[PDB]
Amino acid sequence: PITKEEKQKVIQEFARFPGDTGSTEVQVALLTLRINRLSEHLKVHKKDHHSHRGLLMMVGQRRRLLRYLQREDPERYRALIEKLGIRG
Amino acid sequence: MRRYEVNIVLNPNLDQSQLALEKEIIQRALENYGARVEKVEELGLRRLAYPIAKDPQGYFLWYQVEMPEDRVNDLARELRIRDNVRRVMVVKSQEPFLANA
Amino acid sequence: KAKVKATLGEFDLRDYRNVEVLKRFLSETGKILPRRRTGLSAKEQRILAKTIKRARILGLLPFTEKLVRK
Amino acid sequence: KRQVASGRAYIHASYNNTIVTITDPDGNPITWSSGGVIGYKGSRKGTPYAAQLAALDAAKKAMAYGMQSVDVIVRGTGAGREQAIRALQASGLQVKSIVDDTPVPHNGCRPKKKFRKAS
RNA sequence: UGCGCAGAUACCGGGAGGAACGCCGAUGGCGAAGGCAGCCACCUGGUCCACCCGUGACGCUGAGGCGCGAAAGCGUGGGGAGCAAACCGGAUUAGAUACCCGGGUAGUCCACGCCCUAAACGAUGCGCGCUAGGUCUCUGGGUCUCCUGGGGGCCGAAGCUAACGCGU
Ligand SMILES: [Mg+2]
Ligand SMILES: [Mg+2]
Ligand SMILES: [Mg+2]
Repeated sequence: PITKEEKQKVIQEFARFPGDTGSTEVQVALLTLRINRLSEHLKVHKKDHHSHRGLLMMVGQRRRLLRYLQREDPERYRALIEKLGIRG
Repeated sequence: MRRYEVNIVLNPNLDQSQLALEKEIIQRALENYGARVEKVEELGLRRLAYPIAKDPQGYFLWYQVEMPEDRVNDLARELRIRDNVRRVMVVKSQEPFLANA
Repeated sequence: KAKVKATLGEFDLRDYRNVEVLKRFLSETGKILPRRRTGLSAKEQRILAKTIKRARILGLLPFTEKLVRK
Repeated sequence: KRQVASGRAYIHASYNNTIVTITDPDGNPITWSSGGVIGYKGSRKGTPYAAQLAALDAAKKAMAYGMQSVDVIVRGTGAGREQAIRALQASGLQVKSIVDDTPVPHNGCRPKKKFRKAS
């Protein structure tokens, strides 16, 4: 799983201001968490395809989110992908 | 690390030497895998509804217990290395859904 | 006649040990009784089938019996 | 040859032959009979008469060992069934209890295509 | 046909091994499809509701691309209980390369890799907004006769349709 605290830590390390749960940045972050967990489970459980569709969706939701950010504030985009290491 | 329930059914033909020898080895595994221990229960000698390992009765240990979850399969694998251990059944502890009221 | 829930008082039907209760939800062939006879809800009836099956593995309830007088 | 006082009559009904065997209280065969073991041969061994006859005849052979009472255990469906029971009951040889005990898998091997006409 | 006096069938005890999980079981449930059914644990996907807290149009569809895709089939290596194309026999028939009976290889199962098709069916692409109701049902929530969601069925206003039908 992803225990409530682990999640909570990430919302914290990413929220634009205190009380920020659902901004582009927190959202991208959380997906990235889910993805890396889900990807570790996939390098082992290669034949679990139903789960793998979940991935494709998360990877999309992410690119679609990031696409928006790069179009509004190309700045905190560059910062966010650096703080995570992605896309480029 | 979550809460569980380890049931063991044992050989119903033991004197206190054999009996508590097994009961100790158990406490070792339990301990040697991360288990702390809330309640114990020992109804012991009960008649099974069909004979397990040739034998119309069984000795019942039940433990509620908390432990590292990624080891609970390992624990139980070791619990039945023994021969006087006949059934080992481990189960996620649970809210007790009731009925009639 | 009676539904097996109409009989009892309150009980934990997540409790795979209480054979004194759980034993009443079986036929004389020790088969899990249908809803129409258990008087239970779809949801309860689901939970029970589970508890009954767990009992069977511990040795406390039967998988089968034989019909007496046919 | 020992005297048994009581024990088991096993009836094995089928849509092709009824067969009956009698045993001591640990299930060891004393005597036995079947449709073919009386005269009938081919498709008559199923008929409730064939069943009755076989049944009765087995009981007579057991009564030779002085058999006085039995628990009946019946297995399978077929024409001779209630008739082989009705027989043992009316053979003198006293019927203590009855019990169906037909095998049934909890979904085991693939049945032969004849038996999945219920496909 | 076959099997059986090298003692079968039927019965009691013990063991070995493979496949599939009775009752629960539904008009049920989950999944995008194909599809998913003993019980336990771990790892993991989707989804619904309530609160109305956060972002602030970040949306819909989607040629090509990629991935999934029942069954049968193919390659290598296992496994093999029951069932069974082909095949070998017994029947039936005017004949019977069939339907019925006795056997039986591939295959069905597991590992890894291919194939990529179907009455792959709701024969109904995906999304959104609008337009009477009644009834049964799964799963939520509330102030729990009932109300408010989300799913599953039937009947049917308006309207539609060659018709049969469809009809929140
Ligand atoms: Mg295949
Ligand atoms: Mg092959
Ligand atoms: Mg054949």
